[PDB]
Order: sequence, then C-alpha cells, then structure tokens
Amino acid sequence: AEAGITGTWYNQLGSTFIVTAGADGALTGTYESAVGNAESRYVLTGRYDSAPATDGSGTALGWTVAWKNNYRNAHSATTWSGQYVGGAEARINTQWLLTSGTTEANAWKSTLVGHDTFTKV
Amino acid sequence: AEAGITGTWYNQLGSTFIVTAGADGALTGTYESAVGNAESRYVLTGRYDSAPATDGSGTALGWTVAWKNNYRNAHSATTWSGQYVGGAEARINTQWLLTSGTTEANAWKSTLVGHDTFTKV
Amino acid sequence: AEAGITGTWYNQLGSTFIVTAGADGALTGTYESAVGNAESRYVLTGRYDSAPATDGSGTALGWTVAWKNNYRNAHSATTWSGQYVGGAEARINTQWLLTSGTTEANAWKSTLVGHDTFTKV
Amino acid sequence: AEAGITGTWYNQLGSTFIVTAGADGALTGTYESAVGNAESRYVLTGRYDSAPATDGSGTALGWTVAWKNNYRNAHSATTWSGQYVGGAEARINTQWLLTSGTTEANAWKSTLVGHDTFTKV
Ligand SMILES: O=C(O)CCCC[C@@H]1SC[C@@H]2NC(=O)N[C@@H]21
Ligand SMILES: O=C(O)CCCC[C@@H]1SC[C@@H]2NC(=O)N[C@@H]21
Ligand SMILES: O=C(O)CCCC[C@@H]1SC[C@@H]2NC(=O)N[C@@H]21
Ligand SMILES: O=C(O)CCCC[C@@H]1SC[C@@H]2NC(=O)N[C@@H]21
Repeated sequence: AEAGITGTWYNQLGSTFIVTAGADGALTGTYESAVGNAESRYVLTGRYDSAPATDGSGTALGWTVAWKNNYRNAHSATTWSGQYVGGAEARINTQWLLTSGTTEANAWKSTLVGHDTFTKV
Repeated sequence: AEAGITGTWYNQLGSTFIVTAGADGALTGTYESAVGNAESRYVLTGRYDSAPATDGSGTALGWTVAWKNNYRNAHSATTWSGQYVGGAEARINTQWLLTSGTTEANAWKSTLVGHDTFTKV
Repeated sequence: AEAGITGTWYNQLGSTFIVTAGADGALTGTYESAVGNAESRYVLTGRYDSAPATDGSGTALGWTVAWKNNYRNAHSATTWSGQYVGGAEARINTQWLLTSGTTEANAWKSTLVGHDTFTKV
Repeated sequence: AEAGITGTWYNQLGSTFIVTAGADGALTGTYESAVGNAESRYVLTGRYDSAPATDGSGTALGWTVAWKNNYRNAHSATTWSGQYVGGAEARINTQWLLTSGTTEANAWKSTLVGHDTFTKV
C-alpha cells in the first residue's frame, strides 16, 4: 500500500507520523511525539509488506525511531509493529516497545509496552 | 557504538544478524531466521543512539524486517527493541513484536512477543 | 475500588468478565471469551491494589484464566495487567499475554500480546 | 504438574516464588522481589493447565501479585504468563507485564515488559 501508507498520520496522543512507502518495501519519514522526553522531529526508518495478500487482510509493517535529534537525546528507541488497514477510514494499528539504555542493574525495567492507533484524522 | 555494533551476530535460535551502524545513527544489513515462515536473507533497517551516555549504560537501538524476499512472503513484520552492551562479551538484549497481516476478525491474535539475545558468538 | 470493580464488564470483542473485588485485594469470578479456543465460562483469579493513591490515579490490577473448563482445554493461559479508572464512564484498560504450552522447538512462538478495554457497557 | 510446580523457585534476579499447585488448577503462594519498590513477601494468586497434553509440551500457567503488603504499597501489579517445563532441570519460562496506577495523562507509560526464568536452583 504505497499510495495508501504514504501521508501524514496522527495517533490518539496527538503525535505526528509523516511517512513515504517506497516501492521496494522501505519506509522513511519523520516522527514527532506529543509526550515524553522529546521535542521536534526525529528520523524514522522501517519496512512494510510490499505485496500484501489479496484476501483483504491488513499489510504488516514496522518502524523505529532513536530518540536523538539536534535538540536532544533521550537515550532510548521505540519500535512500532502493526498492520495497515485500508478503506473508508484507513487506520494503522500498532503495538510498540520503548527501550531505554540502562545499567545492567536496571535492565529489568528498561522497556515499556503500549499500543497506538493512527488515522489520517 | 559504530565499531561495536557493526558485525555478524547470532541469537539463541541460530539466526544471523549482519549489521552496519552508520555514523548518523542508521542501521542497515541482513537478517536470516533459523525458524518460522522464512528462508535466506531479508533486508533490515533500524536506528540506534549514536551518542550514548558516558556512565556505562547500554546503547538503545531497534530494527525491523518485513518478511518478504525473492523466495517468499510471510506477510508479517518483526521489530526488535533492545540495547547494546559492550565489553569482554558484547551482547545485544532485545524484545520483539511479530505482527501478521490479518483480517479484522482475527486482529486480536495478530502479534507474538518474545526476546532474543545476540552475541558475536 | 471494591464497589467500583465489582460487576459485569465487556471488552471490545464481546467477552464477559464477571468479578468480585474482595476487601483484602482479591479478585475472583468468571470469564467467557467471544473468540478463540474457548466456550462457556472459565474460572479467574487475580489481585488488585486495595489502597489506591488519593491523587485520582487508576488502581493497578491483574488476573489470570487457565483455558480449561468442563467443556474443553486449550492448554493455554492469559494474564491481563491494567488499571481501573473510576468515574462517569468507568473503564478497565489492560494489556494481556496469552501463552500456549508448546514443545521447546516452538517456544519462540508461544505467546501473543494485545490489549482489551472493559466497560460496564 | 501439581508435584512438579509445587516448590520454591528463584529467577535470574534472585527473586523467590513459593507456590502450591492445587488439584483444581489453582496457584497460591508468596512472592518476594530482589528489586524494585518492594520488600518482604507478597500474596500471589494464579491458575495453571491441570491436564496438560501428553506429547511432552510445557504446561501453561500465570499468576499475579498486587504490590501491597503490610510494609508498603507500590500501587502496581505484575502478571507473569509462561509455561512449566519438567525434567532433569525443571524450569518456568515467563513473560510479565508490570502496570502502575497512573493519571490519564501518563497512561501511555504505565506498563513495563520483561521475562523471567525460574529454576529450583
Ligand atoms: O521519553 C522518551 O524516551 C521518548 C518517548 C517518545 C514517546 C512515546 S513512543 C510510544 C508512544 N507513542 C507516541 O507517539 N509517543 C509515545
Ligand atoms: O513466520 C514468519 O512470519 C517469519 C518469522 C521469523 C522468525 C522470528 S522473528 C522473532 C524470532 N527471532 C528470530 O531470529 N526468529 C524468530
Ligand atoms: O485460544 C485459546 O487459547 C483461548 C483464547 C481466549 C481469548 C483471548 S484472551 C485475550 C483476548 N481477550 C478476550 O476476551 N479474548 C481473547
Ligand atoms: O516497583 C514495583 O512496582 C514493584 C516491582 C517488583 C519487581 C519486578 S516484577 C518483574 C520483575 N521480576 C521480579 O522478580 N522482580 C521484577
């Protein structure tokens, strides 16, 4: 879903996800979080199923953002794993994992889990 | 950890992860799974904290693989979120999310969760 | 939130959760799934924060269901971890982990992850 | 695995899990954490597959601990979802979700994810 995926999306927190789906299954763009140890735009890189089944199932995809830009460094990375669902109201349903660089003593508590829903709004 | 991260790594299942850490916090390479609906090498893309804290904490990183290559298409994507830990025995500790494109009726069961440990072996 | 938590709840899939919150932080009841390898009612057991903060934060709680009753056995267990949020429209926001008994060769793929929202409806 | 499961177990962090597996698929016992906002013993409640497959697959199980005892209250709950694996070196492989009661503004970051391995040691 190159055409489909490409665009500007917003999640339930007001975060902005600007993507471009390459023909070769590549995802590139920008991410800006409405919350956490972040400010402005961050670079994102990902991959998506460029030849989705024809039975009307969603398109599997994922992307990563290392929380470092010119303004700051949170020393953490988030990965979103979900599927794209086309139609009237297109959506991107995901689950994410946010990992903080920690000392070994604190690795037990290095990762958060949640889910975000994106819509063209 | 450009030097550190760059290399060939193996996880507890015998999977092979070949990465190159760019100066700009970019991760590119190849992934080959010892299990699941996969065969041969797949393209990977990710990001890592290119300016890790100096207190000896790990380096946050993540990558994605869309399970499609010339030989097959599993119509799924995996995202690994973890941290790189340097030293005598360098390691990459991660947690992953594997999402399958599904119909809406089956979205409840679209995603698996697990953890992989990588070592230069 | 004994009074609050006690009751019949439904999630986004039409599943029914009948709980009783004991004074001692115990949760007991029945669970019936609208999907998966299940039928009829299953026993549940859990625990909740019986002395929640007074700043208006949610109440942390969790419960488990081993997918075996008189009618069947799916040889799996689900654990829901979330928080109770009181008010006009009371809700229970959770994340769950569903683990299937597997052989060692297949342990990599033994666990699913998702989220359910419950309301008195 | 009543006999099998019943006992004292330790995870990779030095935490102690004392369980009793009831004939009816009930789990009761005590949990004491070597880390986090905890001290002494906490009550646990869970469920397990009391009639596991005969093909030598693991036994699915889960338990919860609300982090409140006489000494303190962390206003959080953990749920462990895994499987019991019998034999020479019996093990309990799990994944857990730790949820903190939070305000709505901070719900995005309410839950941690990790994995623990238990052995009779
Ligand atoms: O605190 C940092 O380490 C930066 C966190 C960035 C915000 C997180 S990523 C998951 C969730 N979805 C969003 O759009 N924002 C939060
Ligand atoms: O079945 C497919 O959809 C392909 C799955 C690929 C294998 C998974 S990704 C998580 C885990 N870590 C690995 O190295 N392999 C498995
Ligand atoms: O297939 C089995 O092993 C039984 C699965 C039971 C249904 C799951 S538990 C998570 C999700 N929430 C529900 O209410 N039902 C599904
Ligand atoms: O900080 C609190 O809220 C109490 C946390 C208790 C410790 C956690 S539960 C997951 C992990 N496994 C353990 O044995 N201890 C930690």
